[PDB]
Amino acid sequence: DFEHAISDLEAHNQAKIGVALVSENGNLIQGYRANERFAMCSTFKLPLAALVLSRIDAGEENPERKLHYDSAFLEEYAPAAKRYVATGYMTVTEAIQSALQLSDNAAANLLLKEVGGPPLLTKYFRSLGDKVSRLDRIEPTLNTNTPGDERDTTTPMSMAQTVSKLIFGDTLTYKSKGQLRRLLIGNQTGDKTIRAGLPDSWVTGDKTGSCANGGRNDVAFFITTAGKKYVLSVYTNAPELQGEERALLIASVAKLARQYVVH
Ligand SMILES: *C(=O)[C@](NC(=O)[C@H](C(=O)O)c1ccc(O)cc1)(OC)[C@@H]1N=C(C(=O)O)C(=C)CO1
Ligand code: NA
Repeated sequence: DFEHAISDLEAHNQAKIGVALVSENGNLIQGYRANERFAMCSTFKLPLAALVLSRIDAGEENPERKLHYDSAFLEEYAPAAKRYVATGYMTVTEAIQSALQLSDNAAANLLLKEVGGPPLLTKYFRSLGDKVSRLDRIEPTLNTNTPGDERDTTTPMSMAQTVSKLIFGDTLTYKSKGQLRRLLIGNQTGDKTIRAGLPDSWVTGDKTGSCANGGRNDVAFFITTAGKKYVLSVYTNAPELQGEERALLIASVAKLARQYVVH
């Protein structure tokens, strides 16, 4: 049974694991600590991108608008922004790509600025019927992952449901939805996490994150060979494991959850 299997992973690895597998319409299929709070860390970038795209859908933003910045805007982890800084800008489109596929923190901060900041991301979550997820800080302080702290948190179920809405629901235009899906499929940081626990024949897109205090997270959508559509969130705090082992833990959790998909 699922509860036993995750419980053992937790004991053997000295780790805290939260999981939610939801259907295309957002119903919970299987979960473990599904309603408990975990820090989003980079996983917030997925709904951040969707907010930007929905502003584009509304004619409130242009995908080729230039977002200007200088060296003082850079962060420790900003590999695309470090590349473009001499030109003085990244387009909205380049920023969306970079934030999602490379987890670039300067790109993410540019997009937070464009959308009106953490409160307006929080308002977006509420507009989607997510009454739990919230953003309070920007990069890189949003990743502190202090025990008990509610700032910059979600729950496995709330994020899974939110992502199911963005990817499979009709909040976004067909155009924007397709762009978001394809960017996530092409994520460069998720090859050893949830996707590693799923059959290679399934279509998979995802957004990963790492936090202080050993946080390591992934949320993925997938489409099986039978065309059935799911979202899986996996949020972990495993301070006693090494880096690659945190990834293997997530992939092991995905391989367990996968058994609750029909086919
Ligand atoms: C998002 O999770 C990620 N990390 C951070 O924003 C944060 C920081 O830049 O201080 C951080 C970095 C390294 C850590 O070990 C812990 C926290 O965004 C840059 C980044 N995202 C990843 C991802 O797969 O998406 C990473 C592997 C590294 O964390
Ligand atoms: Na795979």
